[PDB]
Amino acid sequence: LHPYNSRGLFEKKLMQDNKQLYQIWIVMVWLPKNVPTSKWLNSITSGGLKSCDLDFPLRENTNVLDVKDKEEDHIFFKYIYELILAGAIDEALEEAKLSDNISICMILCGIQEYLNPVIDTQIANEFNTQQGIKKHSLWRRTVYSLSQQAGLDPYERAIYSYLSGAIPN
Amino acid sequence: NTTTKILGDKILGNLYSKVMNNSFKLCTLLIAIRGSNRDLKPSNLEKLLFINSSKLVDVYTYVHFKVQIIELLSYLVEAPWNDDYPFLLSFLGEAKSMAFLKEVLSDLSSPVQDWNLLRSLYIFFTTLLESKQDGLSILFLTGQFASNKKINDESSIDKKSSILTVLQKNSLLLDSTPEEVSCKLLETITYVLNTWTNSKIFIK
Repeated sequence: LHPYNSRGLFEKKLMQDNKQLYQIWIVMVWLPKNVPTSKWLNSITSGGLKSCDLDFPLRENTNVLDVKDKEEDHIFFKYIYELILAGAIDEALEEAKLSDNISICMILCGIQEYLNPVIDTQIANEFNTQQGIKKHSLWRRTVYSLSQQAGLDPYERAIYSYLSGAIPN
Repeated sequence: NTTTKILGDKILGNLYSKVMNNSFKLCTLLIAIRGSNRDLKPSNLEKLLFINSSKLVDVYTYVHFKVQIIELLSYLVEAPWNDDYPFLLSFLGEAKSMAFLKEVLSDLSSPVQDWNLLRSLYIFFTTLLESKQDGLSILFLTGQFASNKKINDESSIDKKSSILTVLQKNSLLLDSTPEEVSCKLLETITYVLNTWTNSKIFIK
């Protein structure tokens, strides 16, 4: 427990050694589509595309790829906002993955703190491999820049508010 | 859930299911034999149990498969499961769900209006009418599902310990198709209507 830890055992001890914060966490947490995936065909042909990624969307217009998955960044994110107060984020991961996103779904694996048999000793036994981010605080302040990003329309970011603690957007 | 579930490939479905579909019949062979009790068993009792296998479900939005879902639960109950019920239903995969499982007691005929000759009729009884106790017998044939609980008082109100309030259902699972699974319980149920005093609260 004690002697030297990652960030994973800190968070456990926090919740251990108070019980009004632990209840506060439990309150907020307590209260289907078929998508074939793929992109990047139709984009190069009309104009430019030039590099494949949903970071092309962020260098300029968000009309540059297929626009029936521009649909999905509104709509399946709306499903995700019902989900996060029904609890979890790995639930929301499984729906992000049907949203035709597959590198913007890495942000929901980002929310994990470092759980490791190299730096935890009671989380070294329900895992035998590295999990999460050990730069989880630079992750938190960088997913918080998106909560204010003004290129990001509100139907993406409102969960990026919430991933770093929720401004009411 | 459904990702890439298409009216192109419905060919992948005879792959994705049919892997664990072998595992099914390797088990439920052991009970089906009826006349020559117990067979080869891998260990597989411990395996394939609980919330698990079921996750294949949602093809109820698109077909890769659409009848291979129905199998699991009907198969995955075994003879030692006349004492306890592992949790092969209670929670299931994203979105949609098996619910054509009591339309194996009847026809599957409720969507179409014609009977499509649904296979499972057999293997459904292989483990319904040959495996006792709250589980598949509080869900089908009287009850409402939340197993190993049924007290009509008639027996202790303590959390099962004296067992005559639940036998009343399992007595209608004692049929001749059962071999030895039935053949001690047939002596347990004699009590319920036994004239000495027993039929004074036991005729529920």
